Amino acid sequence: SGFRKMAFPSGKVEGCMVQVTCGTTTLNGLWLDDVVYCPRHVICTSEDMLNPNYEDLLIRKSNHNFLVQAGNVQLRVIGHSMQNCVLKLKVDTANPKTPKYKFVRIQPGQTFSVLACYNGSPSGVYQCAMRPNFTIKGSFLNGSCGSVGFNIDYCVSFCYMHHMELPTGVHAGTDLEGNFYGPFVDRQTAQAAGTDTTITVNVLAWLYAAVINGDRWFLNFTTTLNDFNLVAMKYNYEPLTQDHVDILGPLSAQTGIAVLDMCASLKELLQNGMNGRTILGSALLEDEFTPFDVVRQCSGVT
Amino acid sequence: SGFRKMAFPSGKVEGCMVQVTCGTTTLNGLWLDDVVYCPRHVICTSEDMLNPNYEDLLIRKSNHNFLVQAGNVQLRVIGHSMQNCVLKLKVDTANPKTPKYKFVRIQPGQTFSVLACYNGSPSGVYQCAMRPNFTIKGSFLNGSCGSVGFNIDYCVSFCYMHHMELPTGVHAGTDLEGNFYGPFVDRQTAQAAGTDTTITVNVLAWLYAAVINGDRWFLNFTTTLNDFNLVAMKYNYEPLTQDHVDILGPLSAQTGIAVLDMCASLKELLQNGMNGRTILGSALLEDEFTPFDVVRQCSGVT
Ligand SMILES: O=C1N[C@@]2(CCc3ccccc32)C(=O)N1c1cncc2ccccc12
Ligand SMILES: O=C1N[C@@]2(CCc3ccccc32)C(=O)N1c1cncc2ccccc12
Repeated sequence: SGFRKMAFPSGKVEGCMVQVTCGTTTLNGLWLDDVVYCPRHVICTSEDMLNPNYEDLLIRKSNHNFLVQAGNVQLRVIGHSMQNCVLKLKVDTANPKTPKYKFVRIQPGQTFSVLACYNGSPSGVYQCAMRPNFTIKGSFLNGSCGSVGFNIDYCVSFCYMHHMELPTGVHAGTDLEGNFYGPFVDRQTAQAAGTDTTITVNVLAWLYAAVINGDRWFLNFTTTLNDFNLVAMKYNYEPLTQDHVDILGPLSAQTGIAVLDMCASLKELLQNGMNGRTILGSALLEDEFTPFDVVRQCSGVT
Repeated sequence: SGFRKMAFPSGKVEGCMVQVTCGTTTLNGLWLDDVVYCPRHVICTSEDMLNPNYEDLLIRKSNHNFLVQAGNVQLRVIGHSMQNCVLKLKVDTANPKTPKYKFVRIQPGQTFSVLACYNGSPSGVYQCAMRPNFTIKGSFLNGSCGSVGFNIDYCVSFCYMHHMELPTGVHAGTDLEGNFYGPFVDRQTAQAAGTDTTITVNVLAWLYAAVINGDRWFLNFTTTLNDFNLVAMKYNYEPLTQDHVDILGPLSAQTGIAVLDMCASLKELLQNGMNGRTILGSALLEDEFTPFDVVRQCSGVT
């Protein structure tokens, strides 16, 4: 029994983390085969970050201007190019620790594990979700740039590289092809995220995890997808699609509660609050577990 | 910025996880050098667990009755002994992936990372605390027995091996010398944990993490260690010692708030509740961060 915010084991990603230095700036990079991936703003001084012309700034740079360090070893840069907001530094050594991997662009609401790093060394791992407004609420200090987010599908699917913190204190970054998630650019200006919404299909997945673990005080009614969605829009919950009802099916089958019945329970929680109770140790509705996360934890995928 | 329940990177422990089989039972073991460590109840059938005589049960067993598997490799058992509630199976191969390590018995209130495993394969990692009543609120399914908890001090300090779930749904286990934490025995009977209490020094550490991250709405008064402790005992908070005030000193020095001032803020939160607000995204007072955890996260120890 029990339910925890669980991250994937991080061993496979640790052996890929290197420290990249250009000029005075040092951040983390991802070394797979003979390429090293890092945020392109490593080439920027602080004057540069107000209005960086990245092409122009990168043109002034040659291979030997990049100090890639792997542990104590120093790698040799024999090539550099800029794919979107990511720098690709080709080096002289294939990483012998390269796992099977894919690069993946995840969807808002999906979860992934983050290995937070500084100067190329891992410091901690945690689980989080891509918010509907394409930000993440992470834990990132200066020099954590280039820390990666990932899933393990038995193969490492890298989905996120950290670039920047917004004055909000929320975090933004790119996929491993350098395309930002969200409307953000790698520049030090005022950038607004959208209004955030709650991942409704994830909250329902968690209520099922709650029932699986003996927490059932919130159950009861029914409602319609259409009727439920009217309550959700009022509470800044993201609208429940039928894909979403389908994804919850196996969870429905193992608790013997129809999705639509579970939504009626949620509607009452949204309308009436929690009246001081807790669900799985939380006094709030938790939205950072996908249905796949719940099933992975509640039957032990390794 | 940002604050997350962060676990240590798990790479070093993954390369130590093996699958141990005796009879029909299969659980996880810890392979360091030429010894493999696992819960001794691996030798038990289900009839045995009501009233196991472990010496007698282990006497019927010979080395070849133990199937230790490391990945696909099968290790050769050339020795077996029982230290308290742990079995020590000596094998023919030193593990080439053995990190620098120590065995450590932690104290109630300390935190550690758990690598949850099944059949010798890692599935997830999470951070938790030894409760004052020596239980842990984990996430453990059948066959997760022998999963280990650990800290990384730059060296892996193993502090916990999981043995059993109580009807509560909370979890109990031993140090790596096989001595249970708490009053528990490895037997399937009714076993009561103590009344649980809140780790007061950890809650204060979290309020400091809250201030560090811009959440300051709860600040204000003063009070005395003696006066504060009177409020704590009423709310089932563990009493604040002067060691505890000392440990919080560096946190005090960097936020410019005296410990005793922070306690006055907490007293009012305990007495008056949170009135619907949140602190660092939580609607409850969080007690699973030590002051060392807060300092590790808020300045990036790797
Ligand atoms: O937030 C930013 N803006 C910076 C400088 C401006 C910029 C432009 C493009 C990309 C990143 C950045 C940057 O390097 N970071 C950081 C990212 N993560 C954690 C941080 C913790 C403390 C201070 C900065 C942090
Ligand atoms: O709780 C127990 N009691 C058992 C059998 C009785 C016993 C005696 C000594 C030690 C352990 C045990 C056991 O193997 N476990 C488990 C431990 N962890 C997660 C579990 C999830 C689901 C079912 C069991 C779980």
